[PDB]
Amino acid sequence: IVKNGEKWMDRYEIDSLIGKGSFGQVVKAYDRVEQEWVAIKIIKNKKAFLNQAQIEVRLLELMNKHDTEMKYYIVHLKRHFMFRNHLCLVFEMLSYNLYDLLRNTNFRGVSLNLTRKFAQQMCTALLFLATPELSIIHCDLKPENILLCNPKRSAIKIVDFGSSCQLGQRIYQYIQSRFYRSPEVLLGMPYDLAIDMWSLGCILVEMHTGEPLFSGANEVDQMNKIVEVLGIPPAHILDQAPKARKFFEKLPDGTWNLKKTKDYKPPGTRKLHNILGVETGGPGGRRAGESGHTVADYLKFKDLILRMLDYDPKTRIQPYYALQHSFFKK
Ligand SMILES: c1cc(-c2ccc3occc3c2)cc(N2CCNCC2)n1
Ligand SMILES: [Cl-]
Ligand SMILES: [Cl-]
Repeated sequence: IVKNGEKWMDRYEIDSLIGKGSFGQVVKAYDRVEQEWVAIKIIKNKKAFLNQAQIEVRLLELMNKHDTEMKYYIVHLKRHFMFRNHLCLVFEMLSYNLYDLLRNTNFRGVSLNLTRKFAQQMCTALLFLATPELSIIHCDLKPENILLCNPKRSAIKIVDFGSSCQLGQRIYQYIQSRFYRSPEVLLGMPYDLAIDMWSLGCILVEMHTGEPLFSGANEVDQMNKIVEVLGIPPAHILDQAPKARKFFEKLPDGTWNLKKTKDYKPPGTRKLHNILGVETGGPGGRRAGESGHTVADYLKFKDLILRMLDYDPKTRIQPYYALQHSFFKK
């Protein structure tokens, strides 16, 4: 749509394409007023993309009018305007995403110490979105949506509030990227902020092993891969779940098992203990003898992840309590 050297509103000089999406495109631009580079998210001129981006602008503006040390893990929206019938969101410039970070390790993962630093910023971000007056569900947490502030540094910010909604402003049943999709969403149940904590648990394991924890090819495969690690979801959850029978079957004695198709490891036998290599020098034993990667370090990480991957969104660890976990104690 947009040429390099193009000048908008005697303010912005467009340089280059940063990214393309369902929603439109993101470009690098020079702001002559502030005298800084910015990222401009240009929404497509179609009602559907416009209406959803208006919700994104509303939630970012809501976050901005809250001044607390907790808010500075979210990309800053500087302002927005309409141009040639496109909603345009101006953000601060950030660096490359955590998926690019994994790609750069040849998908062998970053250290437990860098994983910790990412976890602690992300838990702080989730604590900020849980502030009662905000109550924002991100709904699309994944490595691609977490950007470094600076290519030299390990500071991060969350981007893409394109799917985000406040608690009790739910639009879509089908949300989150499949690998990072919570059991409650797979099961068609009303969702709350706990779905972001599920995504986070998936993301932290992937950041350390280099590979997605649950890489389903579709929803049925997704649930099967979760069940391989965590077992059959509790009956009290399956009993209240509209889509339980997409994946499971109830029995005379009030018990649930998998529906099987044509030929997974038996439920709960692919142990997070072995995926992390807690007692076998980390993922593929590639951390054998490295400092900050002792069995004790690994066990604390395992405990925190299993609390983030509670099937029950009610008892799943919440951001404040995740920040108090031993994994973050020096
Ligand atoms: C909002 C803002 C940004 C964003 C902000 C600042 C940035 O500095 C460099 C790249 C970049 C992207 C990216 C997106 N994205 C939405 C579409 N999925 C991909 C990410 N949304
Ligand atoms: Cl990925
Ligand atoms: Cl989504």
